[PDB]
Amino acid sequence: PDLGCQLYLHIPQQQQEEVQRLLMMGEPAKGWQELAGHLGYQAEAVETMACDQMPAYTLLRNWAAQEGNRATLRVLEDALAAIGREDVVQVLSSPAESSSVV
Repeated sequence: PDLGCQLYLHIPQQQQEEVQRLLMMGEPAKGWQELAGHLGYQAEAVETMACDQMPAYTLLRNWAAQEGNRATLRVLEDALAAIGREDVVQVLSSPAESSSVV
């Protein structure tokens, strides 16, 4: 049961890499530009991070680094959820374990 509160930004390496790979999944995105602009990223910025190899990590890093606020991963899950990305949310927020043997 949920009584306390799992780690949002302090998520486990498993969940961390899981999301990073998800965004860069083999499947071609269907709205990368709209995302960059929507977030408020300049053409120079989007092109900068894009050039790198780890855009997911660089994006979240530069974000919290530049913002230096108390913003958490929730900012991404929400900003993205607005587009209607439930698939990624399901893979990232998979269901818990069961009691039965199988």
